[PDB]
Amino acid sequence: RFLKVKNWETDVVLTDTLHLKSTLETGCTEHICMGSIMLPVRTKDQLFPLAKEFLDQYYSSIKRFGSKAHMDRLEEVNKEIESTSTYQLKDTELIYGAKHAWRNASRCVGRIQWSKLQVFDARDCTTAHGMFNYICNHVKYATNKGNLRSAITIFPQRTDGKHDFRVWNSQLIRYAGYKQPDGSTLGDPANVQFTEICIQQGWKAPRGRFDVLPLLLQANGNDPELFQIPPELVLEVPIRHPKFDWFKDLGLKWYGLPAVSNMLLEIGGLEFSACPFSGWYMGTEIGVRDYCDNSRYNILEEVAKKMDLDMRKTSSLWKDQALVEINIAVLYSFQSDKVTIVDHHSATESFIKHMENEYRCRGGCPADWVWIVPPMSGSITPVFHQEMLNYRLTPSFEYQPDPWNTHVWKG
Amino acid sequence: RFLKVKNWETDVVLTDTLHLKSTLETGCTEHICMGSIMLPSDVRTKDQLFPLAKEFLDQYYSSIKRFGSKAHMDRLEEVNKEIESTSTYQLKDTELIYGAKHAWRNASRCVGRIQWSKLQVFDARDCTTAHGMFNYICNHVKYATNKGNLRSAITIFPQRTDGKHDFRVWNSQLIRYAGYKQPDGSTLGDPANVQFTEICIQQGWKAPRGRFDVLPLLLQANGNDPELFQIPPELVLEVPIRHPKFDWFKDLGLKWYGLPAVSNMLLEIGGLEFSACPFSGWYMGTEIGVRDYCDNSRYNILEEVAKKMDLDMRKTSSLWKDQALVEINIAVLYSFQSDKVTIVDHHSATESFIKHMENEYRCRGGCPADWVWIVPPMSGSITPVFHQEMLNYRLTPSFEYQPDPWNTHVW
Ligand code: HEM
Ligand code: HEM
Ligand SMILES: Cc1cc(N)nc2cc(-c3ccc(OCc4ccccn4)c(CN)c3)ccc12
Ligand SMILES: Cc1cc(N)nc2cc(-c3ccc(OCc4ccccn4)c(CN)c3)ccc12
Ligand SMILES: C[C@H](O)[C@H](O)[C@H]1CNc2nc(N)[nH]c(=O)c2N1
Ligand SMILES: C[C@H](O)[C@H](O)[C@H]1CNc2nc(N)[nH]c(=O)c2N1
Ligand SMILES: [Zn+2]
Repeated sequence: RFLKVKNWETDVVLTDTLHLKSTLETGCTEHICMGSIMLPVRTKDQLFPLAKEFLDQYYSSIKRFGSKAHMDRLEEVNKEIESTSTYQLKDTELIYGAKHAWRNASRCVGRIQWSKLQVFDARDCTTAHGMFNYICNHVKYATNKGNLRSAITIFPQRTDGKHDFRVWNSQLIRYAGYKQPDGSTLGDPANVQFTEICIQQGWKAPRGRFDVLPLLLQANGNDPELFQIPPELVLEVPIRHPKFDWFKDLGLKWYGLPAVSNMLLEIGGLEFSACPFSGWYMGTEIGVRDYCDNSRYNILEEVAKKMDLDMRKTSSLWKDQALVEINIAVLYSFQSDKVTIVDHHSATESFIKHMENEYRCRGGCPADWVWIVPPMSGSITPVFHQEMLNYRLTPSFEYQPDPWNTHVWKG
Repeated sequence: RFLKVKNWETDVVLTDTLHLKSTLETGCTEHICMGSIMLPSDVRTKDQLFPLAKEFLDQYYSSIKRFGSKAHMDRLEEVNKEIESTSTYQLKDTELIYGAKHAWRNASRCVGRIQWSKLQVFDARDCTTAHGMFNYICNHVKYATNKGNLRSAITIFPQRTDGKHDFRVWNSQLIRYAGYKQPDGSTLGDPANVQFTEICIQQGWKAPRGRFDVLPLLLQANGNDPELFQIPPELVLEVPIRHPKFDWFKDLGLKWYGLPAVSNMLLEIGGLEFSACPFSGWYMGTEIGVRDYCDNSRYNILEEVAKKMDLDMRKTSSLWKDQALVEINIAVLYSFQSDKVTIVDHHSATESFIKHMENEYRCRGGCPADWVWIVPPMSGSITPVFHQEMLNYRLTPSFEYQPDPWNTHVW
């Protein structure tokens, strides 16, 4: 059963067979589309089919499907599951799985890069201090003095769900947020709740507008522990504008390394609850969302004010005009400091080339239009005009609840 | 099964029950989301028609608070007898107006629906000829235009009978600009209308072969060959496009028309199919300034505008496209406002839609909404609709797509 997607700007039509390999559910039905909904322990009963499916995919990809090595590995995993109730991936399988979870991430526009992921095996880690060390090395490797390198660090898998490894931070590097008694917020409003937890755990907050949060790390189900990333490892970029000299005086900076640390990596039915991964920024993530969301730093006002635009009526498009300038400044600053960044024109064009290649070589590329189209200038990027099919493939990155809502405190 | 939608900027959560009354299908399944597919998809037989009529009359009589009343049961019986007899049935004027207003109310891709109950419905079911169609359409255009104070309207021509006697407006909009492919290979005028512009010429029309030539109407009554008519120019309100800061802007020679009037859709009420039902409102500025002017497959003016602005067009990371895009859309709103022609900017329209959504959830239990179409094609995330989860589902009465008549017409 073939399915076609059309690019309405170029009339290129692509045919998707890969969706037939899709198992998990989308949230949609024949009668409702949940395409804009943000968020729509395993027993050995269901674990071996998940392992077998993954291992068939793995051995197919290495052109050894049905081989003796393939059949012996299936045997070995089968015996390990009934004996021990779980199983361990080989290093080769772990690397394959992590790369393919990125390849399958339908909301990620950066997937042309999926095969160049640096995978750090942290499954021998046992303590929060051990986690801190692995994360420091990840941050140093990925940052590479501004020449950013994609990487993932994979901590031990879930066992009984009572011994999880978790990074309580949503990203490895993020700025604190403080609610003031007068109702205003200092710093990043998105991080107020997590900041409060850190402070309660003993963090001494400097209470500034761009304070790097401490790492809050949980090993083996124990209470989490606070660690401060060495500041020499945290690369930051002061934001200035190439024509507007007053822009630097707004006091803005951002960190160079985007490293998401709250998602769950699923490979062959195994669940890796701590698996921070990092690449590099698309400019709009900072310039549109981080700076200009009303619920974030929300700087459209001051920027438009210092630009002296007509702010009395929205039909002057003063918001749109300040938005472009802020995003110019983000890109200019990162390029000037030689820190890797990509603009949304380049990134969406690369994605279209990636997508067509995946249709040719793989039979499809699952893609979430709602997330792939950039949050400014949508229709002047090529993905806007591109029809896309969204479906769930494994290996995958999944959401998981924030640990402070489920953790059982040891005290 | 009583679904919730969250606004992530305001944490406002609405509960949707209206979707459980959904009739038709979305194109999605639990295995695949087709939310970004443009078109996800002979007469009604005697059996299919009556349930459709019953469902519609049930909701009509509920709306006037006469569900289960004398008049309700009598109308149910009356239509029931007429279908058994004539194999179709005729709507009363009151039901026709209700059906048209609720087709708009149910149009999940329309951001302008806060206005849905203030629709002027012109009953043209007594029409028999293309000359008569032309007359009704001129009256529509003049009424809707209202010397620049635009008024929403629909004109409804006779309903499909056996599919051989169809009324159709061959134009996609009542007012659109011609498109000609040039000798050197480029395109003069509107490329989206090149095929239609040539059906008009290859049928009788003689073209000024300019850049903004108003197309003639191609009107089909009762299944006959369509006929060409020129709309009186005094009835076509146009706006010369200038910029409030850039005096060279007028030298680009751009204009657009004031009246957006879609004429190629099919209106479904109680199973009856109205294949000719042109409807009109007023423009959101981005429809002209982002899509009509800046799509690469349309007038595609971004290069020339940025050149006159002397922006650095050598790299995409200068965001020269984004900067020009904003200025172009500033000029469109400025020109319409200057000439006192109704227009709405994308900030005002999306704020109105959020208010409408709240109204519909409160008074009706929900509002079907297609995020992919509701979010404007520029500055997406600084409009409130970007952060609003939406549920998309199909309610009837409805506007539907239908094939272009030249691919169908028994010529
Ligand atoms: C290399 C450059 C990369 C770029 C430019 C990039 C870009 C993006 C962007 C812009 C988003 C949308 C997020 C948002 O708007 O908040 C996203 C989502 C995502 N990225 Fe990438 N990314 C990159 C690398 C990676 C890597 C290395 C991984 C994992 C190994 C990854 C996994 C994901 C996932 C799983 C999502 C979706 C999260 C969800 O489902 O909600 N990305 N990416
Ligand atoms: C009064 C001001 C109105 C505004 C500002 C408005 C705005 C819009 C916009 C921006 C779109 C997206 C279409 C595109 O991007 O090409 C749209 C779609 C649509 N509008 Fe409205 N509209 C208005 C009135 C109306 C009226 C009066 C009707 C019918 C009586 C209507 C029915 C529709 C339909 C049926 C669609 C698309 C449905 C589809 O493609 O499936 N609109 N509208
Ligand atoms: C490796 C990499 C590079 C790069 N440039 N960007 C990346 C963005 C993400 C990513 C994913 C999901 C997100 O969603 C938050 C949410 C979801 C649901 C509900 C509420 N909030 C966010 C927002 N922080 C970011 C992940 C990795 C990235
Ligand atoms: C009343 C009113 C006012 C207003 N301001 N804008 C309106 C826009 C539309 C409307 C809907 C669907 C469309 O379809 C795109 C398409 C789909 C599939 C294939 C090709 N193209 C188009 C463009 N043709 C326009 C309808 C009514 C409007
Ligand atoms: C409600 C809506 O789904 C939500 O705001 C989404 C829209 N698209 C997005 N797209 C990206 N890339 N990132 C986001 O956070 C969101 N948020
Ligand atoms: C491929 C994609 O579905 C297509 O480009 C859609 C996307 N969103 C849109 N949104 C609106 N309002 N109008 C459109 O024509 C489109 N086109
Ligand atoms: Zn869907």
